[PDB]
Amino acid sequence: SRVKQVLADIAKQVDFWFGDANLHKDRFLREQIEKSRDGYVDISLLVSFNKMKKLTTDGKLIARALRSSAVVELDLEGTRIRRKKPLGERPKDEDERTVYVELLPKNVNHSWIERVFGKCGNVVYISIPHYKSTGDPKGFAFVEFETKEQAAKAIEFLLRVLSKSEWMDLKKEYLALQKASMASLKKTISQIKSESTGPQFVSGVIVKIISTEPLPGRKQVRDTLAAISEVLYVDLLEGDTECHARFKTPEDAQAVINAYTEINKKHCWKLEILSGDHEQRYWQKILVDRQAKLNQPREKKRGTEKLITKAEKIRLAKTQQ
Amino acid sequence: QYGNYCKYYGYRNPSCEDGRLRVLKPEWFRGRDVLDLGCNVGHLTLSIACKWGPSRMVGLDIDSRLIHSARQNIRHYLSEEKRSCFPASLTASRGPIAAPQVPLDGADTSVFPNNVVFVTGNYVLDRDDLVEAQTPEYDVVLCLSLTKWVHLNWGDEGLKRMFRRIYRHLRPGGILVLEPQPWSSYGKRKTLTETIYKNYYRIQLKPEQFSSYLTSPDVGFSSYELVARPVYLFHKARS
RNA sequence: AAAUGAGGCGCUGCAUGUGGCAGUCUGCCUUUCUUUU
Ligand SMILES: Nc1ncnc2c1ncn2[C@@H]1O[C@H](CSCC[C@H](N)C(=O)O)[C@@H](O)[C@H]1O
Repeated sequence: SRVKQVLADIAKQVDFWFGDANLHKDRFLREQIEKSRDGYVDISLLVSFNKMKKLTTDGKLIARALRSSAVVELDLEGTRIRRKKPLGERPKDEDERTVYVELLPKNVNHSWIERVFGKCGNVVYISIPHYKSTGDPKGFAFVEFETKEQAAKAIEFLLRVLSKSEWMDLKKEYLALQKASMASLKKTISQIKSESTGPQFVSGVIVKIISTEPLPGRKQVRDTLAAISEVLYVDLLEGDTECHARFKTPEDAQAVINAYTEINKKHCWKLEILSGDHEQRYWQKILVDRQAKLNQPREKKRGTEKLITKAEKIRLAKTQQ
Repeated sequence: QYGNYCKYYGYRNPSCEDGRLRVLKPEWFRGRDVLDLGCNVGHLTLSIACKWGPSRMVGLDIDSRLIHSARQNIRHYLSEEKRSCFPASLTASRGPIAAPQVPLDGADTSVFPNNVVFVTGNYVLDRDDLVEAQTPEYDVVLCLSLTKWVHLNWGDEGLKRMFRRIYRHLRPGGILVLEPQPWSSYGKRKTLTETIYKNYYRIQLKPEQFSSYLTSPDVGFSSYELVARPVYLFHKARS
């Protein structure tokens, strides 16, 4: 019957969720065990799980599904469940028991791994990595087999398949060689290096430029207003059609508003001077943005990105001369 | 909307090849300065740089997210050197092993791949006064699959500046080779913007009229031929 | 002859509405920020 099949699925998933390996990996269900009287949790808490919502929301059928159950006991009402056997320590032989496997065909299922790997051993745990909550399998799996010889049989049975010990030593060797190459390149950069209150108030220096067209990048705008006369600031968030510039002098402002030809005829732009209390509130906005930038904590940049940046800039400058 | 794809990447060390470079003939490529446009993954670039020997070869693209990956592709052939085969997943998240080969100051060039370098920039400055300001520094210019997107994105006008700029970058005696797109499926993708469609209906030159316009003296190429999508050799004159 | 990578966390001290700079073992880590909870 399909009802019996659903009971078998519920018993299978719950006995995995009270399995030893999955409890020794997951933080959360262990905390649901530990924040309890003698290790208990409501069944409707387990109903909230994403694979459990794919099956059954009826807790009565779930309590019927754990009548034939090996490692779950229920208390009285069929609304709380125990682990039957209490949780001991985490074993260390599971590191030896594990199997790493690369090259998955982007159709990764836990059931797909059980369908290929139940034949040679009794599969206990699977780890599968998703690409940053975009729901994509990466292409490799961590399979937990039990008691060594099943896994050593399975590695002999074959989709590169290798041991976790081999994987960990391979990781150690890979990081050692990358550290050696980056040490030599840091020596190269050392050798070539050895070879070689904020802004104050001026009236009328602020030009607001409105556009009807959506504006391009601010580097082009900085080069556009800077090629005519002296820009102190180009204020533009990426995607706004209205922007500002702060200039050095009112002579700079008077020159750029008299640049009618190359500004207004090339592009439909309204280049004007803020006056009134628009200027006063804009100086307030400048001082507030200054205090916000100064109170900002520092950005993070990793070592290999900064080093690959500096290394490519020095390769560019040394190749071009 | 440039149509660029990160796929068809070459993990393979350059014996097994794409097949476009099977068509190309070896004679020009030996010890000659090469500018090459539009090569995002760099796999066709690097395979030229290994098998034949140019002195300097520079690829150029616009997308900053593609040139960073092409520099990863040059780092993979340096990370090429019980031997280990290396888990594929480990490299993906950690990045490749080796360093970028920055040369010395007392250094010897023309050794794979101390030659090649990927620079980033838009090619057309949109000003013919800036087209006139250029100087020649190359011998062999290669350009595949650029006519399509530059055509659809910059009209005829940016394409005319691109032809004039590549004639301004050739040294005399220098060779430009092209395999341009046919007119075939230009329409298939016009709605990436409205501006892309407004330039697709603004097309005032055909790909059969490409080879006429390159012989037109607004660009001014000397002699051209076709020895095999089409395969075309355009020559600036000798000296 | 048509769409995935710097993904996570820092520690410094010079500069800072100015678009960061020089270090930190490649700054460390990467199965992992992770829901088969
Ligand atoms: N104006 C321009 N300036 C610089 N590069 C441009 C450009 N217009 C287009 N390109 C580049 O030219 C490339 C052509 S797509 C061809 C890529 C190549 N066949 C490969 O396999 O990688 C585009 O990806 C785009 O990045």
